[PDB]
Amino acid sequence: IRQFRRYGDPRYINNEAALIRGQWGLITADFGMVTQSQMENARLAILRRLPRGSFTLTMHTDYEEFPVHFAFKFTTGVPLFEIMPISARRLNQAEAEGIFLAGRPFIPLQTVVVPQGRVDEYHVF
Amino acid sequence: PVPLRGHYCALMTLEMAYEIAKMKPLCWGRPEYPLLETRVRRVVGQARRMGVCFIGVDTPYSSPVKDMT
Amino acid sequence: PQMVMSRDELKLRCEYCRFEWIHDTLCVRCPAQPSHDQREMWLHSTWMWGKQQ
Amino acid sequence: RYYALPHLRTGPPMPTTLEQPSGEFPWGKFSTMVGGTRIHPLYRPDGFFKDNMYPA
Amino acid sequence: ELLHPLPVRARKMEWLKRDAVEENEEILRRPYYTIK
Amino acid sequence: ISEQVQNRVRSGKELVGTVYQKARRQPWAKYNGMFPYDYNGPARRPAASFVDAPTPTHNAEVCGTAYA
Amino acid sequence: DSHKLREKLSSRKGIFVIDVRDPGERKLNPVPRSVALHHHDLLSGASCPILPQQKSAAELFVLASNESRGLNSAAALRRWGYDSVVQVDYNTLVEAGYV
Amino acid sequence: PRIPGTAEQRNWDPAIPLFLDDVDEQGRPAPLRDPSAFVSDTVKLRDDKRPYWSRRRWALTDKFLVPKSPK
RNA sequence: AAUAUUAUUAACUAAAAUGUUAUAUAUAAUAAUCUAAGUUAAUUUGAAUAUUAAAAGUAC
Ligand SMILES: [Mg+2]
Ligand SMILES: [Zn+2]
Repeated sequence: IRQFRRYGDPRYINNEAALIRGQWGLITADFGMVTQSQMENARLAILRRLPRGSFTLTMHTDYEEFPVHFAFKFTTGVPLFEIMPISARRLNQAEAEGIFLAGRPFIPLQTVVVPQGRVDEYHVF
Repeated sequence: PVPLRGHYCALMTLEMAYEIAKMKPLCWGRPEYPLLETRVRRVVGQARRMGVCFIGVDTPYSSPVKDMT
Repeated sequence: PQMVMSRDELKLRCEYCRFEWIHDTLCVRCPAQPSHDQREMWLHSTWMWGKQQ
Repeated sequence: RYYALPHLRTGPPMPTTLEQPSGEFPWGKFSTMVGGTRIHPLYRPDGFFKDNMYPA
Repeated sequence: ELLHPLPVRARKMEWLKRDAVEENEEILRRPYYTIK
Repeated sequence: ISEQVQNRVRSGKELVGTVYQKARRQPWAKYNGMFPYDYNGPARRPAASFVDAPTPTHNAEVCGTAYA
Repeated sequence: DSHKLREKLSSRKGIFVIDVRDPGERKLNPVPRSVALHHHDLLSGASCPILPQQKSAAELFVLASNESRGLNSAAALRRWGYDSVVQVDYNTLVEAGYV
Repeated sequence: PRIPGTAEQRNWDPAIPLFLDDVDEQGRPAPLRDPSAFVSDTVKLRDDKRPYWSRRRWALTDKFLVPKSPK
């Protein structure tokens, strides 16, 4: 409540390499602040490119909102979206990245597409 | 196709698949080739692809015989 | 022609489309359907030092 | 307190049976032909409609 | 403000300052006495 | 060496002996621009030297044009 | 010491034994031909000029009570180029007639 | 002292050895019966470029990436 | 301590180790000669659609 300009500073690089439960995931590569509306735009743009018969888009919104207006302060490596399978459909990297490519522009900071399991942050970074 | 619906269409024995596959050879000059045991799978798998349920296969057991243990 | 930000953002959209060099600037020309033409954005073909950095 | 690694009593320095999966997307070098394929020109593949239609 | 880059030989001299400092600390890690 | 290797290896890609030449000469189409060796000069390589050459007897004498 | 015995008898003269050992027990035990060093005085490199000049030709005996500092001082010595180092405790060189 | 350097130098510099007496420096004693094998220092001088002279390798080497300047 | 107030500045003559510039810039390697058809036009959605309308994609 009534937090100062220096609070929840995203600028540090985190030690937590996230674990993405979904088959694919979209992960924050830099520091920044993201508006909710931007993530909604991203979500809709991604849902345009998904085969809704085999797939479900999971958005991680549970992070704190910080006053500016309320937005998110994102550290490197924080997961955003998850492509979760309802069936045996196994995407390639080109396909998954082609899917997240729609929603990348709306997000103001750089993002990486990461495959199922734990982020291998030697390869990502 | 099954995931499109979520239920199989009609049951079929592999007995019937042979008499379907008997009819399509590669060359009528030589009926034996290609061999049934192989090319039957094309029929089985296409029926599969159609959504046909099967007996020999995709269910554990073989259709009951009255007279034998 | 539309100017792409860099060489990576440059794709061949059609069957007849080609990579060509405009004086050290890499570009894409289609003899059919000219709306497919892409330039890499870079310095003018003629530039001095004070005039262009 | 100072912190230091234990010695090696047994087994290899880099985990062999315990390998983490490597995090790249596993595209074979020969399955996607891009680079790192050093193939002798005698052994050149996939010419089936160009020069490997008229072999040897 | 600082506008134009540092020239190369300046930072070469700075590197020389670094290993001069190091040359000092090696001396400092030598023993207090010597048994002869 | 490489062009000689190109010559004495078989013609499978391009036409030998024929006057067509599928790959047409287009010098103007290629890269026009200067490389860093166009500014800083040709890259330095070790000067080609003669080791253990015998001493030059007749260094005072002049070589005759050898057409004879 | 069916090997060590003839090694230390008459094979050469000697001052060959560096004992890194507590000052308390080197009065109790004492081996009176050994140079009494301190194990810190070895590792540090403050003993180098009295240690023999040719690094390869030498073989030195570390006389230690606790074997852990025998193992420490071995490394201390091979840091300065002494590779052949034999660790001996007190009772060992009793049977060798060295005391 | 028989210990080179002051305390400030000791807890600055990982060159001066630990002067621990009766224990091994690194955990418990090593068994008596090569870091560079897995550590890669290979400096790649020229950055490998993208094959515009081949049509298939151009699109197969595609990098899906959006340039973003920091805000 | 005792008292009084308050809202960069180069003797002279020489010596002297620290100013100059590392400018943006990467090419060669595609014009690219050769070929009959055959589970199969799978099935669904659709008026139609046969690899390339949508759906579904580990049948062979
Ligand atoms: Mg269709
Ligand atoms: Zn085009």
